[PDB]
Amino acid sequence: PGVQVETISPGDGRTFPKRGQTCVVHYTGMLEDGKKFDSSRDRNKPFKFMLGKQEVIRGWEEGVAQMSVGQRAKLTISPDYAYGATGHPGIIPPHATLVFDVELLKLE
Ligand SMILES: CO[C@H]1C[C@@H](C)C/C(C)=C/[C@@H](CC(C)=O)C(=O)C[C@H](O)[C@@H](C)[C@@H](/C(C)=C/[C@@H]2CC[C@@H](O)[C@H](OC)C2)OC(=O)[C@@H]2CCCCN2C(=O)C(=O)[C@]2(O)O[C@H]1[C@@H](OC)C[C@H]2C
Ligand SMILES: [Cl-]
Ligand SMILES: [Cl-]
Ligand code: NA
Repeated sequence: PGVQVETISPGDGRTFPKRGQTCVVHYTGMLEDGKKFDSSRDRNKPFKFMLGKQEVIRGWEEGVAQMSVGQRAKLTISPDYAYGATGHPGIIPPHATLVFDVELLKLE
């Protein structure tokens, strides 16, 4: 599948992201073996995005939509729902499944 969502700690079970809302998160991005390539946590600054604008990889678009506010989850994202056969220069190899540890902090 494009994304698999595995819950680390539950959310509110009620408030799920909608178009027009700003999702505020912390994340750590890694390969399937846990090797870290990026983290907002390390910058002590949350990351913000919105649905429906093609501004995040599709695995986030579909994974975070399945999370409720407060939830922490592991999103395992297939290459086609991330950087595909190309990868990301300097950061992620070709054909890489990505794992993001994401905390959905709030909707604004
Ligand atoms: C430290 O910078 C990070 C981005 C951010 C914090 C800084 C901004 C606002 C940069 C601007 C620079 C700019 C010129 O606008 C930017 O790139 C914004 C953009 O929306 C990103 C937020 C988005 C992304 C790269 C979308 C692509 C847009 C093009 C489409 O074709 C692509 O489809 C395949 C998808 O990121 C994502 O979807 C995913 C999921 C959310 C968390 C980040 N993501 C990751 O994969 C990471 O962990 C990664 O390390 O995060 C860093 C990132 O640098 C560029 C490389 C990637 C590997
Ligand atoms: Cl935003
Ligand atoms: Cl925006
Ligand atoms: Na943008």
